[PDB]
Amino acid sequence: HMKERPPPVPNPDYNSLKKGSLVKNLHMTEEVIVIAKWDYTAQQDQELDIKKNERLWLLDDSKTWWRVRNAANRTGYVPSNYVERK
Repeated sequence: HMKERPPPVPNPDYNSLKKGSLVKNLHMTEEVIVIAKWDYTAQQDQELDIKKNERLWLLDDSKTWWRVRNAANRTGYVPSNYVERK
């Protein structure tokens, strides 16, 4: 009938149009950390692959999607629905 799994991404709004923007050039002061409730797979190039119980450095969490950084100094996007700070 139907497998047992959570709903899809919370309507992602990081890209849709053909023309890109890219305006990264601002300072940020904060020391927060989030925790991925489960593991996810990088659906796009802007998104990041998170693991279960995986923690990262919270960068900017304003919209449905939050941005964090791993120990690899890498930064990506992830659905706040699959993540939960502690």
